[PDB]
Amino acid sequence: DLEETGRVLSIGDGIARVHGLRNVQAEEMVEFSSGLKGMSLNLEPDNVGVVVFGNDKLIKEGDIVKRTGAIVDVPVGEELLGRVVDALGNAIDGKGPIGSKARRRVGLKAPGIIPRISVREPMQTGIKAVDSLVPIGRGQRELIIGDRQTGKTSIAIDTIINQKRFNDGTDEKKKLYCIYVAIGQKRSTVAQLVKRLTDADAMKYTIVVSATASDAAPLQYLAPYSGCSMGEYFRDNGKHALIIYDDLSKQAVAYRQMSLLLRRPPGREAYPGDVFYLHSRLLERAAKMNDAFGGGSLTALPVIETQAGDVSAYIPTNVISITDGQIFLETELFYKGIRPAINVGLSVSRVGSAAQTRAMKQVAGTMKLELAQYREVAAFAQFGSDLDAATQQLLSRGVRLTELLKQGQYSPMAIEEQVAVIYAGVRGYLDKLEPSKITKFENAFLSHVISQHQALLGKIRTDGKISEESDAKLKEIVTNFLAGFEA
Amino acid sequence: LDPVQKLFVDKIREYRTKRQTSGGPVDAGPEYQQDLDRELFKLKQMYGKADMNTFPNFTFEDPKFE
Amino acid sequence: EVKNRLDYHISVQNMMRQKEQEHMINWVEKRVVQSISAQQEKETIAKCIADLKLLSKK
Amino acid sequence: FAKLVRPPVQIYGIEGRYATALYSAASKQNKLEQVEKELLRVGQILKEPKMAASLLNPYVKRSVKVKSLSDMTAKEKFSPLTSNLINLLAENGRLTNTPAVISAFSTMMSVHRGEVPCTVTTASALDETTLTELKTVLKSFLSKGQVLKLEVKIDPSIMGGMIVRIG
Amino acid sequence: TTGRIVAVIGAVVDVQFDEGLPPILNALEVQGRETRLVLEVAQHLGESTVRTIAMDGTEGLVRGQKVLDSGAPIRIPVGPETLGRIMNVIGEPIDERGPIKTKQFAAIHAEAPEFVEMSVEQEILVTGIKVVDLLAPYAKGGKIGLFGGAGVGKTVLIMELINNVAKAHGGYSVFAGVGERTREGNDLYHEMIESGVINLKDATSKVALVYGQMNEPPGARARVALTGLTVAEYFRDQEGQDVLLFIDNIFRFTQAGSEVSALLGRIPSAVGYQPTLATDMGTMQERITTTKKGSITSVQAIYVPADDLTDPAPATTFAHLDATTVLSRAIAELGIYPAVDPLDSTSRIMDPNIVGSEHYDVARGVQKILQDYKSLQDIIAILGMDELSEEDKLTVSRARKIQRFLSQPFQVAEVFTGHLGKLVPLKETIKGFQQILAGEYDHLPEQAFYMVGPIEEAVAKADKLA
Amino acid sequence: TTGRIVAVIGAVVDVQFDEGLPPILNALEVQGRETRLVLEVAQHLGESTVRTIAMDGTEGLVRGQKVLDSGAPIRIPVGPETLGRIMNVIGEPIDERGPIKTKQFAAIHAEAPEFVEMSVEQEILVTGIKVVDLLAPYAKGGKIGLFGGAGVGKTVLIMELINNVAKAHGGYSVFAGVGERTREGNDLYHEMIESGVINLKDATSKVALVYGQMNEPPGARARVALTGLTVAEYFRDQEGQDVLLFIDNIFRFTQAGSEVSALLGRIPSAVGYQPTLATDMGTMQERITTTKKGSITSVQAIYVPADDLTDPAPATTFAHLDATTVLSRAIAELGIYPAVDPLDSTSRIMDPNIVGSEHYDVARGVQKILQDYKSLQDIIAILGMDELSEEDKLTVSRARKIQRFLSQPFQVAEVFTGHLGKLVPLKETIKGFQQILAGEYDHLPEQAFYMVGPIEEAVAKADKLAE
Repeated sequence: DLEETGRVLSIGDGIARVHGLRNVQAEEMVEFSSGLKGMSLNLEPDNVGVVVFGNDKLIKEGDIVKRTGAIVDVPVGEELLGRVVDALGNAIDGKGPIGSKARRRVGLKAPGIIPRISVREPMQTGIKAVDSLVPIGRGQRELIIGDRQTGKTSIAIDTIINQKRFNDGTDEKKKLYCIYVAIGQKRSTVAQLVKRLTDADAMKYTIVVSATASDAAPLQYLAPYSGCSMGEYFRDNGKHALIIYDDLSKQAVAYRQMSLLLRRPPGREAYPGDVFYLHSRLLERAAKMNDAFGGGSLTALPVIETQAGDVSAYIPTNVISITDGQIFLETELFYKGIRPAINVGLSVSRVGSAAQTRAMKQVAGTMKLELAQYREVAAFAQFGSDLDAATQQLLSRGVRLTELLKQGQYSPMAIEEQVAVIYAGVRGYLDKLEPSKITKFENAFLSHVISQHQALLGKIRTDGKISEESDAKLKEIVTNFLAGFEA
Repeated sequence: LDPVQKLFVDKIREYRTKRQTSGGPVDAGPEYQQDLDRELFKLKQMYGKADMNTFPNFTFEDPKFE
Repeated sequence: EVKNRLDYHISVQNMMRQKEQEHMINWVEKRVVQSISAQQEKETIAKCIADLKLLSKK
Repeated sequence: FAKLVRPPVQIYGIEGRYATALYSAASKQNKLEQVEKELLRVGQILKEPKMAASLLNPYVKRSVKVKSLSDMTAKEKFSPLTSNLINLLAENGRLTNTPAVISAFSTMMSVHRGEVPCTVTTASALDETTLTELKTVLKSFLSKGQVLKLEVKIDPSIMGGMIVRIG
Repeated sequence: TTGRIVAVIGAVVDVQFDEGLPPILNALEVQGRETRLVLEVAQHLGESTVRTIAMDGTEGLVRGQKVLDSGAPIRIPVGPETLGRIMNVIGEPIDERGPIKTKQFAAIHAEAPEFVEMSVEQEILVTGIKVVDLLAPYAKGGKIGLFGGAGVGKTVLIMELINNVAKAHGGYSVFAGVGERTREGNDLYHEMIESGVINLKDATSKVALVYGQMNEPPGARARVALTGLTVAEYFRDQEGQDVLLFIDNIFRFTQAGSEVSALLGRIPSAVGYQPTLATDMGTMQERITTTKKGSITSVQAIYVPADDLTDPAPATTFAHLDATTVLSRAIAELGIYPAVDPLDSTSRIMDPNIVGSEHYDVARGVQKILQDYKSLQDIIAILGMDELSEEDKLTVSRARKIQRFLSQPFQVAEVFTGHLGKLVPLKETIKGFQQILAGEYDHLPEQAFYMVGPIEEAVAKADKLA
Repeated sequence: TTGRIVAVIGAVVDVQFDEGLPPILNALEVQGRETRLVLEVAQHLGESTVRTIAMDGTEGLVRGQKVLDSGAPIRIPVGPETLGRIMNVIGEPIDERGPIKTKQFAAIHAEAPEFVEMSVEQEILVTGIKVVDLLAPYAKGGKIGLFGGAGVGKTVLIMELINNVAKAHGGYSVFAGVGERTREGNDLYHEMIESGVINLKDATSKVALVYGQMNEPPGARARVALTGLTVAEYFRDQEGQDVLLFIDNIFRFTQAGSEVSALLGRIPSAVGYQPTLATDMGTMQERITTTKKGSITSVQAIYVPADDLTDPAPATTFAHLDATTVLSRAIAELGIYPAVDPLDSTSRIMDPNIVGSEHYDVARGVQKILQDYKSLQDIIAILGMDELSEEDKLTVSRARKIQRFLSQPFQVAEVFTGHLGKLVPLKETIKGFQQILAGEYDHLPEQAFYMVGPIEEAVAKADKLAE
């Protein structure tokens, strides 16, 4: 013990000018007397500018900063599944400890292209809207963009809920380690959220990395990186992990603030631009790996919050340029009613079809388009000014179909159901119905086919790719059922 | 080793006398009881009330029609 | 109606175990905190381990 | 610009930057020792009016300040040619600031082959050898003293919190 | 420890503490200062010198003067006696009803609880204002933010709210006056007396007024919310209470915070605003909650900068807002007491899945109906009722009736409303408007529904008429 | 000599070299850095302490740590063994296929060639995309910047070009991936093998890939660009080649420059900028040219930061360009793919003189037509029609047809489109518009032009759209 202690050369503002610790590792997380961590980020010749991790007033000059002698890793493992952690990967749940006494570096990198293998994957969220228009593969970076309970979260839950079934399945490939990185998410929010998951007990394959609202800026800062390591684990264990970063908007804020506090300056939106480097680096590690990693994935569903709907916003623009499409949720529709509330138009997965599932694809090919046409008539029509019978159907139909992508909170679907309810409309069987009666139909129709035509449904899933037989079967089933639903 | 354990001894001993004196477990400490009453009260609020400690009282809630 | 009965008892005893912890913690810390230095041999056992540091550290 | 040697101390506390002047200068020619000791004289030779507000006082006027060192350090042969930095630092106002240089320096040929406790137990015995914490633990284990409070006394502290720290 | 003034640059006194070094946020009382000239430690600058903040005058301060570290932050008197009492920031009596005599003292800070500590499920606190509950369902422990007309019986309403809940439900209230006009607070005092939510007869009435008016140095105004928060946390947990924390006015607070950010030489982040705006908030908002004990249900006056709020703070605040209160001048103009804007009384916790589909739906039918009625209002504004379908006529009448039914007389204010006021237990309340939804009443004077309480009292008033 | 880490202040490693002071740019090797650690000397800070930039994995580092100066810049393989290969900055297979052995090595800094060696003249080069050539007729061996925001099918579009062109194009092409998404390279990669343009039966593919993904240290990302350039310089000059230099995305290069600027003790200029932007540019773009050895025809993805072009960076850029493709968020938003901002997808080399007037004029007629149309928009936006004349309507409509006609499907991204996309040999274009202009189309459904290339097909498409 010489330089395994150092004295806080001076402290204020979580920047611990640190005496000693020069023998330090670069990027060493160090340890305070307050037991608090810091990272000796900047090794200046004089002191170590230590970004002090945490929030304080709990320190004073000359306090001992002891090397921890360690570069950050974050506890990693599958034992965070069934765990809600704080950013450091410590409990807040207080369910005793994790099992993730393995740790793995937050400093770990993005695959080589050779280590990576492009996405062709399915992965569905159970959300009709999603799976239809942005059907998901794995490894992918896809922006969820949506706002302050637009049920912004609700959706994610349903997605996760959908993955439950795979995690209740034995198909790892359809299983997902869900990682919900919570940035800024107040405790109440979290409390509910967690609670929800518990209830859904999808929690079992699920990490919730939670840096709530109060949390220190570096923590929140780190948190993604933490997350960044953790899913990669699963990924190298061939597993398909899902990280939800909700949200980096807060991170950036924190970071900038942090930077500014470092006197380190910025540019655009008062942010320093390597907030990009931050994210880029963060985001590149999202991948669908080559085969070498068990072909794993860490599928990233980043989330971004639009202040005033704005995206032209540097940080949003950034994130978009990284992401492999964006899912716009458009709240007006929510006021307007609509659950979910989406700008579908903006909702794109450029990846799109690469991320698909053939069962759906059979209706979905047609559907994306019919909705496209519907949308085309959202655009062509759907003012206070546009119709002919052709389009009137598309509109009618469209409106109907809208209801099908409408979707309650705390509730995703199985794909076969999705194809089903959709199917009716694709071949135009419920345009007969008003928009209003669709959901009712859908509900009914669904419990009916579940009841009888699980035969069919099971089957449609089974061939994973519809067939005329199914179609035909469906067709009577539905039509007649439809007839039954109505009359 | 010892130095560290040297603290534990001193504690452990005191516990023995305490737990082995439950009626006045050496140092019930008037303050302890004062806190007790505070926290007992709040639990009563959370949990509802009652006339008696054991079997309480009952009344048959009768449905009602228009 | 029963459970409310029982839970009141539990909760007191639970809280009493913590209050005994806080009061015992204060009391044990207030009891044992004095004649430490009167054992100079608690800095000998430091010297102990400290010569077994400065030896057993290299 | 001048290829030189800045040996232990180093560290560049500015007065480490200063020290480093003589950490190459005294050090070369090894008027290290001359000066090392010179300083020792000077510090307390200084700090009274021949330092204080009968000097340091800016209201002395800088040239005059030279001409009260160069009347204060060419007042003393304790800087027979390392005076000049004095007379420079003088100008460069680093007069109250000399201890740090002096230290740094003096240390830079003492802390230029020493060691000091920095340890999770008591000392301030200090040492003048590079290899150490072996020797010393035989002076520790020997003499008993210090503030005791002086270094870690791993008792009130660590240990002291610990039951509390469990709860 | 003692510090010395080493620098006074305004009420930022950078103190060299000579002896030792007392941690950040140690509250210091300056020695030789008879004035409770508190300095709060901010940075340990090195050299046992801190930059600290006086939040109090710097009147004649001869430097080096000794400041005695109180070694911790504030102790402020805190206790039940804060109900019915006026303190300034420093907890002194500006009540001048002698000191607010308490037992407990407090550091004006308090924490963001841990996850475990909470009532982790948030359940509606009911306001008894029909309009309110219905449209903005209030959450126990939450932050509800008051956009609102100025003195539009603002205070009155607020007083009435205190009445309605904190009385009704055995709640507690704290009023934190941040950066207000001493005059208006003075007025408020009399109002508070008047309202009897403060009794001059109770220094334990029902409301603690904690004031850190504009005239204070920033720090004081800056802290006065926290301070209050700190009281309320006692009150919450310890006093187990559902505290209503009336907060005037986070904006001015926000503003105040930033003022020092600059002047602290800190960089206050974007748009000028304190970089820690988020964390200060985070911790603050996170200081607020429902625990296993009480709730600090927080009523926050929100000055809306530039009627704009994209400006980051409120945008963020929106995140911290859970039920949102806009008081309507329009509704006020309509003479309505409640003057609330009902179609703004919302809660992001509004949802059929969340705040339940009845509330939500009943409301949706209504909100819609009103809106529909409004849609028609536009039409009607020209066209009248005549050529409208009867259903519209009905909706109009009902809407109006409902409207009138939203109208609720107020107590103390025999003067604005014309009466004494009524409280409206939710169950009847909503049920009431809904009854109008069944259209039962649609054969009656609708301005009988005007200024009433339970739905019955609306029907009843019709009856005396016809 | 040897340096000591004196400061790692970010990945700016201030290394104090005591008795060494090798010139600026010199690659310094951190001793013990297994992460092949070039520090590039940036400043002689004084004290023979240098500002360097660490360009590799860094952590573990202690102050003092030993650096052995390589005493010169990086040498990276330059020349042909890179085709196929995906190289990193330091010239290193990140194709990961054993080493890369192009025996000519390089310091990746070079000059602006002579004016006489510069393009004093160039020629319109057809692309066969209507809009593209038409408004932005392209010059061989020049620098063309493609402004366009984020993932806008930007990539799609470039790819489509690449597809059309790099394929067609016999020469080498260089792809310098600045901040390029690892993924995007992955797809591309897999494609590249697939496409068999890269086939590894030819490490003299027509394409060298240099990828410098955004995960990289900014400094690294910044320099990967030069790397690609240096190689391409190899190819131009040495291999005499008509190089296509695919740059995705020059913005990130710059972005890295600006980003670092602060930390360099430089001031992060307007918007935070690199004040060295210009010089960066000057040196970079001016390094590119058509020599009379080869041509480096440069396709530069230019992200429009935060959609600001006024933004100094893009603002600068224009000077260095010869053709700008500014993609319109609106056009894009109309789903129109081509998603162009045609009213700034340009080439200075638009002129009857050059491109023949027909092209030119037609274009000018168009440019105009849109322009006029543009003018109206502000009124009409709330205020509909009939407060306008119907010839205005005609132009509007025509402009609109034209609009749709620029929409020209994407053969590549059938994944995105479902459509098969078109290449329009020039005449169908020139003619195409002449006809619409001629009113020859002005009674057809506008969707006829929508997602078509050749105008006939638009007619064909019309007929069926006319049921």
